[PDB]
Amino acid sequence: KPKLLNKFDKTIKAELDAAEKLRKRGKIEEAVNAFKELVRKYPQSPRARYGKAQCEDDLAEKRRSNEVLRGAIETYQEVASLPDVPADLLKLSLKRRSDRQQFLGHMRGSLLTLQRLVQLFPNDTSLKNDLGVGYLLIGDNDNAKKVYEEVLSVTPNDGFAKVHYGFILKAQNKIAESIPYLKEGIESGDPGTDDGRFYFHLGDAMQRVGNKEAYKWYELGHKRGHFASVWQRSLYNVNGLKAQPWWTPKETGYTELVKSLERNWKLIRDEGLAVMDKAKGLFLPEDENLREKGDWSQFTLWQQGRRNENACKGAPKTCTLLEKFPETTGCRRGQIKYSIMHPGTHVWPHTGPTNCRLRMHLGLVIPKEGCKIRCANETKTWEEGKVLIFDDSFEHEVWQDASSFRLIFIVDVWHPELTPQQRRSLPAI
Amino acid sequence: QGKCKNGLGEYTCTSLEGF
Ligand SMILES: O=C(O)CCC(=O)C(=O)O
Ligand SMILES: [Mn+2]
Repeated sequence: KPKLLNKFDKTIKAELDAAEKLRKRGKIEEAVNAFKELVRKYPQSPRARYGKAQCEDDLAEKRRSNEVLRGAIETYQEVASLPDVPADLLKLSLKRRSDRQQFLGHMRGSLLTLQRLVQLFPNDTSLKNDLGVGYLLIGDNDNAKKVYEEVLSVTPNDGFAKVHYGFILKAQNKIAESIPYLKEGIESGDPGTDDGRFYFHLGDAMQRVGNKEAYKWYELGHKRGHFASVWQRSLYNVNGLKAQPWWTPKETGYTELVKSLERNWKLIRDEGLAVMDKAKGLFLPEDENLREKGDWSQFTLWQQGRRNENACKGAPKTCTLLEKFPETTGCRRGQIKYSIMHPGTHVWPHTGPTNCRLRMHLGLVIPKEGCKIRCANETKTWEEGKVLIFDDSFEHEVWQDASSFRLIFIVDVWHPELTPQQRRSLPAI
Repeated sequence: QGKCKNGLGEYTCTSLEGF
């Protein structure tokens, strides 16, 4: 290589190089002071200012300090404000600013930086692709979609843009439309396309349209390290946790929880029925595009290890019962919820996001015929007052063809091989 | 974004908080 020195900076290259050498040697404190003296003496120097920002960035890593990094993020912007900044340096500085803003979770700030980059460099396709990612991270799929349409209108065979456009189409339930974009994008091999999310959704889109090639893409995703197996396709994993579709209570070790659920199942049922009769707006429809058809809703008591206080007013006895079991109430990668499913419902094959939980089902109102659940290659039925346990990071599928409603209680637990230290530190999902 | 409660429908499933 990059051309980082403007006319004046070439005249002080020896000083600039000496400060950078301290930084590259890991003498971060000395490099900070070296670049501070250069910023003091040469306040308009873009290379000195970038050196200051890079040292602050390194110092933030050493101290693991969000606030030190915020300083670096500001100095990266100061580089761009200076006169006569070389194009290579301007781009490097603002790209790192946006990257570090995302690391901090400042997604709206990163978006502003990315918009500025695209305005400054209107012909850099990769910066537009990065702007689309900025929109995806803040949940603005509509503006992300417009960005990738702009990219594809000029570079129709950009593989990054194809896979991301395909991802957006798939999220919008444009299943058939998504498949060629996801497929061609992965096949491009372009940087950023060899990503578990795109294999996951390409295979899933193919399954939904009945294309038997779906599992070839799962096999390839497994070969490329994205999935533990073709059956277990979660993307947020602790490697090596025992992996099996169906579990017994004894295998989980959570036998006291299972006994409480089975001894007290009727109070849990009765509170669910009272909500169905008198507070039915507490049941919220499934909203993750997982149904082919039918009606399926959940009344959630805990999510991400946090009690919903107003929800627990609707099931106070059940919430009191469950408070005794931190293996589920503290499962920050799971939920506790009632789940009602009505006749005419088919839930598409799907997998959950993480291998870090197991999912218990307590039967509450189970029609004698018509309801079943498949996990991997094995299908089972529920029983009233009895717990089933499976690992929902394995592909699973559900049918409801009874002649009345089916009510279960879903209780997620930490995978039993996770240590207390892991259960305290894993990011919530 | 929403949350990945039961699947992998969101672009990312975790919330970033730096260090
Ligand atoms: O049958 C239900 O209500 C839930 C099925 C399911 O997909 C799950 O428990 O993850
Ligand atoms: Mn599920």
